[PDB]
Amino acid sequence: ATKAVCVLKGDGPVQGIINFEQKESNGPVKVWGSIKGLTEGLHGFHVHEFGDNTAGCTSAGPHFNPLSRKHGGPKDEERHVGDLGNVTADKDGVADVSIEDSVISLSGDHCIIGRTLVVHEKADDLGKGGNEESTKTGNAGSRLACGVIGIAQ
Amino acid sequence: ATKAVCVLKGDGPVQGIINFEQKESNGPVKVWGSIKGLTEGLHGFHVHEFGDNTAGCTSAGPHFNPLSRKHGGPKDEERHVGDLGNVTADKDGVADVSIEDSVISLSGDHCIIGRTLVVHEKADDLGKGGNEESTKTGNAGSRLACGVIGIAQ
Ligand SMILES: *Sc1ccccc1C(=O)Nc1ccccc1
Ligand SMILES: *Sc1ccccc1C(=O)Nc1ccccc1
Ligand SMILES: [Zn+2]
Ligand SMILES: [Zn+2]
Ligand SMILES: [Zn+2]
Ligand SMILES: [Zn+2]
Repeated sequence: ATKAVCVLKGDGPVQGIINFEQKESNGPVKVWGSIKGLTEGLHGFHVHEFGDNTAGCTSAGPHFNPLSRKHGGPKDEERHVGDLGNVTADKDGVADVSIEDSVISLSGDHCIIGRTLVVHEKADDLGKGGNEESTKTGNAGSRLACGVIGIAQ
Repeated sequence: ATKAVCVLKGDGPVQGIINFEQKESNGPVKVWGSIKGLTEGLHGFHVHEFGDNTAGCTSAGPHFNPLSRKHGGPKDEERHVGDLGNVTADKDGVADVSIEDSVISLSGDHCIIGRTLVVHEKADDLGKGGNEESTKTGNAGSRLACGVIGIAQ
């Protein structure tokens, strides 16, 4: 199995820890952890292309999209590799993350190691927002916290 | 060419930006950037195995050593892949980093993307300290700052 991890930090209250595990080469990736300091509701959750946090989350670039598709939700055929949908924060501002995804990987060209995980201010509309931006970014607003996805033991 | 980047953060503030560039997979990696907030002199400079900064630099694990060798300096045949020697801070506490290394890579099993770059409190003795620890860690003392090495544009 391969494992990865990411510490989410930003300029404000949002912080988190996210773990990734992939038992088989080309098998699904389990994503789990916790994010706090969020407003209650849905928050866009994306792998962005660059693991460049030199200017914070703004240096991370666009959604990780090695297969040149439009933006969608994780259960859509038409999605970016980095489109992990939304995490859900409760009224305490805590998101307990538990995702299984078949498109991201921890090896090869769908590999997300060395890229940036970002949690957003607003909900990702999953390409169903009714404007042009919806099928590019999902209209998820500001980047509240991010980190580089690293190899874990 | 492949490019990578790392933001080093640690108390001081010890803060740095380190860039990596490799023109072909068979080529050396150019490592350049700046680290500030250091004491004047030599500071050990290592790629540690895990890109895990969940508990700060301590979670990064040992020196990246995929070939099961002893610790050395960068110009030694007997070294860890992660053994980048020392950076040098001036009397303003600034290390201007300029290294070319032939052993680290931005691809393959010597790949350092997704691992942790660490700058240390003391000088790396490069395996020439005269105790057992010298040929494992180089006696470079505490981890001052670190970050996960990410893919850059
Ligand atoms: S997982 C990963 C993360 C960042 C850069 C490269 C990789 C990677 O595993 N790439 C591979 C491509 C082709 C064959 C093996 C590995
Ligand atoms: S470059 C990289 C970054 C993060 C995880 C894995 C890799 C990688 O490509 N590793 C390889 C090991 C052995 C053979 C090919 C690739
Ligand atoms: Zn995003
Ligand atoms: Zn997207
Ligand atoms: Zn070290
Ligand atoms: Zn070493």
